[PDB]
Amino acid sequence: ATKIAFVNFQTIQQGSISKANDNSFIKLSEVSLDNLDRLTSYDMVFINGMGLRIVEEQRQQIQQAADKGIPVYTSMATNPANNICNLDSIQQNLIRGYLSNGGKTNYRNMLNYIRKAIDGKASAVPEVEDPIERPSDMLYHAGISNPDDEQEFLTVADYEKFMQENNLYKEGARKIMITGQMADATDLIKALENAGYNVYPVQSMTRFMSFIEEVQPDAVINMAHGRMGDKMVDYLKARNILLFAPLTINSLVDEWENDPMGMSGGFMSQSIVTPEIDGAIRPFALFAQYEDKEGLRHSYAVPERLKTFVSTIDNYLNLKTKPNFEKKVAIYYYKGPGQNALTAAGMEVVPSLYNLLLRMKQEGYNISGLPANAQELGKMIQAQGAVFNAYAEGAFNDFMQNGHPELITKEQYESWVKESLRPEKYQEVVDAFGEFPGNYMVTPDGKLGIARLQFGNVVLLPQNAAGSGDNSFQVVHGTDMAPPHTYIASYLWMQHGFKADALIHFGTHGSLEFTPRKQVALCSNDWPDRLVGAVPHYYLYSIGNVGEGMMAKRRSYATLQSYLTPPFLESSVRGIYRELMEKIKIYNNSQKANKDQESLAVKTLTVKMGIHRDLGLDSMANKPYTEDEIARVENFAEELATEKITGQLYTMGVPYEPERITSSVYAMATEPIAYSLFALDKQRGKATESAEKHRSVFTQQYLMPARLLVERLMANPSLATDELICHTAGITPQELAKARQIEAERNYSKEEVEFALAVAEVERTIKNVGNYKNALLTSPEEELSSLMNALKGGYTAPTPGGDPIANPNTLPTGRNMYAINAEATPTESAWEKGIALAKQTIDRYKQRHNDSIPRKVSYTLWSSEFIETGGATIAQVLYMLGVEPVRDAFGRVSDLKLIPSTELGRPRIDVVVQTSGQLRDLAASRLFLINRAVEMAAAAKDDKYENQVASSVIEAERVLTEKGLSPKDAREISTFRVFGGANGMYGTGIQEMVESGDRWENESEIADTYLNNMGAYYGSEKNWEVFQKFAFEAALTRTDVVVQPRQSNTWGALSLDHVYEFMGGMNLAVRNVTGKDPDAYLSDYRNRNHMKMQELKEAVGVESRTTILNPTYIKEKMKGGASSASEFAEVITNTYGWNVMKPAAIDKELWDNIYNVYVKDELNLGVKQYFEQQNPAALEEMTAVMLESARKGLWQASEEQVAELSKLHTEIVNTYRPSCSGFVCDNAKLRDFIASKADAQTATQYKENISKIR
Ligand code: HEM
Ligand code: NA
Ligand code: NA
Repeated sequence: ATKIAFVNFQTIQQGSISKANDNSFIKLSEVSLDNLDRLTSYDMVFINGMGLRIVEEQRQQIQQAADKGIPVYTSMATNPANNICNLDSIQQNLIRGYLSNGGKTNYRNMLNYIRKAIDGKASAVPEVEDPIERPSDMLYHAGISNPDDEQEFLTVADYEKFMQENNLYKEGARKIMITGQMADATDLIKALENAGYNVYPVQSMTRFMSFIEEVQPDAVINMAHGRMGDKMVDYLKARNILLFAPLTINSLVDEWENDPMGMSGGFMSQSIVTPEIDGAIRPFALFAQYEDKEGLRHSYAVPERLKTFVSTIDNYLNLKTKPNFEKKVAIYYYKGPGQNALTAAGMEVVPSLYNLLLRMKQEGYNISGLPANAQELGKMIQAQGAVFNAYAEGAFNDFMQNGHPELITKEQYESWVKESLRPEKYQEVVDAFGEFPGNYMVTPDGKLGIARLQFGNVVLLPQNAAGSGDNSFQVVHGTDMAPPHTYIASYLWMQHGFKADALIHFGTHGSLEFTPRKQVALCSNDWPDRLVGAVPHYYLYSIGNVGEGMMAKRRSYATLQSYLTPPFLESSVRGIYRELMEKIKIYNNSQKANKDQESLAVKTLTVKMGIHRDLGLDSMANKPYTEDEIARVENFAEELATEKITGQLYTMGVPYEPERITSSVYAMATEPIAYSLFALDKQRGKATESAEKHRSVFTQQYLMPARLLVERLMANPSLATDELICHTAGITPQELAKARQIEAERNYSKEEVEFALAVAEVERTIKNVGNYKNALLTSPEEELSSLMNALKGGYTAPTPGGDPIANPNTLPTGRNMYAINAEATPTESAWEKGIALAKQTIDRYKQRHNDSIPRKVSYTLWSSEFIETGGATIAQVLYMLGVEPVRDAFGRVSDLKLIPSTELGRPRIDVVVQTSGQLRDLAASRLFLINRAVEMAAAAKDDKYENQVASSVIEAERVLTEKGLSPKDAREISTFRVFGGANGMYGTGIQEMVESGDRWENESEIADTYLNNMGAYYGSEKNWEVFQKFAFEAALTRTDVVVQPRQSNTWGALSLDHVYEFMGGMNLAVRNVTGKDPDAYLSDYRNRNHMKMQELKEAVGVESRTTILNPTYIKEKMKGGASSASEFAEVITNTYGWNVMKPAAIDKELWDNIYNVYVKDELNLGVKQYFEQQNPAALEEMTAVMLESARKGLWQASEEQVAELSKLHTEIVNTYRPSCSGFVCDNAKLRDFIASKADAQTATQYKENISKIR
């Protein structure tokens, strides 16, 4: 008897081989990847190398069987290190021939050949035959009489003659081409022909462009495995057609619907990530598997998914033929509660909406009733398009009688639900909110109201709340959140009542793509899939937020359209700190032995301006600063003078001012030139030590000279010649030639590679200075033209992501963004930068703690910084432990190696990681490497230095045993190190609790909530999303440092609300567990040629002195509208949040400065009149936040300051009516505090105004 073993084989192919077997002396068996030690009892071994993932030990077991004398063959290995074979050349060709071609005839001949040739014991076996060869490029179709038989054709003419004989050809019909081999598409082909199309099935792996050009189809459907190429992208742009890409699941239907992930690892990259670079859309799950009577798997298309897919194809193709005068479009925007303004990331929303409607009217769309100008449009939206909170009963009862909403009856709602949703999922809505219509905006008759504003065939709707205002801040484990009736009825009315032809989301970003449950490859139980339906979907997104835009593409099936960012300018604060710089200049040039009188002069001004608080220095009477302390002051002041700030917000269809065009190009080009020249001088061995220690010297030698060069090239772009490049860099012409040659090979010693990269940065920047100015002027026009083309069924070209300063390749805008492949991270470049940043973290800690190293470091991982840096934050985590990645021949990281203790030169340091929901979708396999590396380092024995990773495991186990856990459980849980949100939610849920000031008393209540909401475990696939009590707490012991990444030039620590939600929350939780406040650092990725670590309190001082206390910044913002005024209230709210999380980072003098500017008008700018005419609701929020800090004790304000704030607050409310946000209309204790500080007559009038809305 002959025994043959199969390893890591696919279920479908393995079953086919076993069926084709007919000899009674051939036995087939399967061996798992953990049973490789049984291979010595077999006569032949087959190994599937397609996507195999093994370790060195597993590889060694296979290698030993080959040297024993066991025949081994590996099929289609992707990693060359796994290619193991010990057969003759003739035998390899024969086995490959049978296997590659396939078919049941080839399979059975293969089994007989093994027993005859390889085994040797001929005995009883029939005659074998040569493998049968199949065409590699052809068109195929199923047999008309016998569908089991398949027809093959070699030319397009042969196929077209076949169709006419069988009456499959329709005159004048549209053509669709199908490519790919991942699944059986017999049902898809037949369903499309019943719809009235001509279908051309093509199976050609290499030369598919020859077939496409002869047919000239109207659409292409690809079952993608990999990327098609750049030749395909050029054809699509020239022909202006679409490309689709459905998905395939290799399991049963029931198994797929119970999996919380869907896809991961290499298979996700081949199916989703890589096709996006070509510009594919609609990653719709269509194919699955089923078992037959005998027990064999087969591939088919799910009948319910097939109906929705064919309907989607019709809708996209009908956009091209339907006249513009009959199309219907729906647009969604995001608005604040009450009387707050419309918001989007760096955009003026209301003027942008008006410009879009004017463009559509010219194109021929049916738009009527449009107001005169954008000011009139804003008033109509407030009157007929507002949203309200749950507690403002008096507010939305008045809207029902003055806003004329859309009324939905019970019969309409139930017919829509029975057609779109599943009975079990709709039952969850009833359990949480009750029967239709609910309680929010309900007429006495029993109907539901929808707020909308319609102009002919175009309707505008606001987006409601996706959750419930239960005011329960702790998440319950095991239950998902369902949207309320109002949220559901809005999207179902669009599909069935309004019958829209297209759907648009206006700005960054909504909340539809963050609803439960599955990550990718959604099913019929997922809300984002059901609420969109079969309607074409378009989404306007900003280029500075690439990380979060991937959720919209992969979960809501959206096509992204990119728009610009606000312009940049200089801070212009150099004149304020000019006197301080002169004192430092004299001190540096003093050659006297005793430089104390000069040192005391510098100290006097530093204390007067309050700078000593930002740098953590002393304010002693007669103690002069040392040499090192003065150097720190000089660098802090020079950083303020060279800071870049954003100006007026961006309006669609309007370019920048001529002055702002000039300054934006200055920001995009000065820095790359200056730092590239600095690197070249350092390598050649020049006197660069002085400039590297002082930033004032660097400005005079590398920054100012580079600014003049940019000025010349802007006026005369024709001077960008090879003579200017060689002379600017100080290199001879022949050296420039070899520099371009190294770039060509990679698209040599380590020194040469570094030299080549610096030269390429200088050359690339100089030759594109003229293009930068032209791209900014023409971008606003291309954004409107690209959107009009999309609404006619055209093609949108792909693009990468990132703000123009970080990545100049993102211009012009109006394109579709994509991401990177996560299986190759951390990259070679990212590994070098991560090592350098990890050494700065240790050095900075030792300076402040007397040469001591930390015991544990904590990290936060975000999606946007992962894509743009290539995984630089993961490199820092691995280097702390002392583990390095291992790469294969194709640059993919799948294994780890331990760094020897002597080479490390220091003790190992333990880590703990928290993640966001967006990151877990992009790179889930990288999280498995991090937790595997922790267990590798904790088992490392015989180290020259101390192993602090092993000490943390012992301490964590002791805590768990004290809490009352089993000895077996305590040992297992003591190694959990990766955590995230509970129930798979995308955030922490802590902003709602912090900003509800009257519902908590101590900070220990907030800490308990944070530990509950972020205590889920995501460190392995087997225990994915498992909650264990006390697991998060035991992992935070002995923590010393908290690290937060930062990569964008558009937001800072005080301007983004997520920063204090994650970084602040971790800081608060550690303080309550260890009893000691840790250090907080920032990883600065903004300058790609110069990365550094910065202290949190120093970064706050820089931002406040340049944005909210800077007269230049304020006057730029006072030229905008309602959206610009809303940013002032957002910064004040984040300052309140930071004071709760980390009290030591916010000084009392910071609150006083804000008071002098916005309550007293110290700078004489007239800020109060600006708010009264643009957005009175933003001024109410600012005064209420400041009064809440005084009540809680966070700010030690005086009686005069409190009286003035209370007087201003009640005056705005009585004149312009309450806005009713959380602070103004839902804080009972704050209401009483304000009333007692004002006049008795004013108090009564103030109280009655609030009661009219509640
Ligand atoms: C009948 C033909 C093929 C089938 C059924 C197939 C199927 C698969 C599957 C199932 C995986 C993932 C394995 C796993 O996740 O365990 C994979 C990975 C992969 N395949 Fe294919 N494939 C085929 C042909 C090809 C070809 C011709 C190429 C040429 C380059 C290719 C390139 C890749 C790559 C790059 C990966 C990623 C592996 C990794 O990242 O570790 N495949 N393939
Ligand atoms: Na957000
Ligand atoms: Na907030």
